[PDB]
Amino acid sequence: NELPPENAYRILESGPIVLVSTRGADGRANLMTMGFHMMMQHEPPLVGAIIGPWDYSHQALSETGECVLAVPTVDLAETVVDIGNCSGDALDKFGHFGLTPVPAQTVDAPLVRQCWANLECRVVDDGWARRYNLWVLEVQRIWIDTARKETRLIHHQGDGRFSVDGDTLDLGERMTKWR
Amino acid sequence: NELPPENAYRILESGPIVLVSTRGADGRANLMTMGFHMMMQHEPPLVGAIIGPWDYSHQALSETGECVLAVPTVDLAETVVDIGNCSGDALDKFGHFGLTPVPAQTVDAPLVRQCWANLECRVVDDGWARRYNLWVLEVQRIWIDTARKETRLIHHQGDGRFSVDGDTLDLGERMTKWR
Ligand SMILES: Cc1cc2nc3c(=O)[nH]c(=O)nc-3n(C[C@H](O)[C@H](O)[C@H](O)COP(=O)(O)O)c2cc1C
Ligand SMILES: Cc1cc2nc3c(=O)[nH]c(=O)nc-3n(C[C@H](O)[C@H](O)[C@H](O)COP(=O)(O)O)c2cc1C
Ligand code: NA
Ligand code: NA
Repeated sequence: NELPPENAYRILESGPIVLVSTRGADGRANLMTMGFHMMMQHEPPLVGAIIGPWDYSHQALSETGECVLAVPTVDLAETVVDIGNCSGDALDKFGHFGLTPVPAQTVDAPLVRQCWANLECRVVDDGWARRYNLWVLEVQRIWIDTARKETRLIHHQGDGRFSVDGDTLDLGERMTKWR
Repeated sequence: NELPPENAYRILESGPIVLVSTRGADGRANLMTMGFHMMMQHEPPLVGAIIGPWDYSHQALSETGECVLAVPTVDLAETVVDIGNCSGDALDKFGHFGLTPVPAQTVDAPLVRQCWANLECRVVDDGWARRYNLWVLEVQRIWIDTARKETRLIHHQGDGRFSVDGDTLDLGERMTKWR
């Protein structure tokens, strides 16, 4: 199922841990794990992402200007941590971790089938990439696995500790300024 | 209880909704609600924050270069939403909502007694404030209410819907790259 990209805040504002899927100029796919990210703007949908030169993935991001933010659920927690503790420079992470790359619509980086949400992104502003390792991304497309049985997101609290989403609390009726 | 400011990630990486406390040049305290933020750097501890001109609080941020990020818990959810739907141009929100200002150590913006964590911040880089309403903050001090019984954080999913923290996973043993 597809969501309009303006819906990005509804997926990312809450600060889930995410995977960043890339594909190098060489055609090889990779994954890394990212907890330093923000929504920047609702419409157009802009995301701020920290991806530094300590990541092999930084090369593909730099060179190609594309990625997919693949949003995992609680059942993938060990895979997500492990992805964040090894490098794709010499390991096939999709293969190793039993994840399935799926073609994206607007980018050459793959979607991750096992992730509940996949947000196709382009690098729109690299102005602060050198300064802060900050990349401004615009969400192009959003794909949701609406059939998925487990849908709880997890959030990194540092040091490999994660909160698992529990109760949902809907205070929409109080959002009088934001209709 | 005080934490070294380098600990900021352990508070903010998970993407809790936060209150932004300011004090204007005229001496009036205020609060606003913010969901568009991220950690940018562990050490020195840098935070990226979206605070736009639609917020009265933008004036104090510009004019004083100081704030406190006050991190609420689930028991404050309605108040957090309400704070985000009115303006301090014409209201004393601390008084109106029954929150208590406490003097900070390094800034003139107050801490919020009822919030679990309070991170004193200075604006270090306003280079992208006009561009994106983005402010780079450096955490100066961290205070934690270590006695508080309710400590579950809430995460905004947009439109006044929040996830409430559930269980914590501790996968620290797997953080082999990040000791
Ligand atoms: C939970 C967690 C969060 C992470 N957050 C970030 C991040 O925000 N930015 C970043 O550049 N690296 C982050 N990392 C580190 C990268 O995921 C890690 O360096 C990874 O091994 C890079 O893979 P690569 O070399 O294949 O690109 C994180 C790791 C973990 C486990
Ligand atoms: C849950 C929620 C999240 C919000 N996130 C942001 C944000 O990230 N940045 C922002 O500038 N305003 C945000 N707002 C809007 C401000 O909180 C709102 O405009 C507030 O009335 C400003 O108060 P002030 O005029 O006293 O500064 C948010 C509001 C709510 C309720
Ligand atoms: Na292409
Ligand atoms: Na965030």
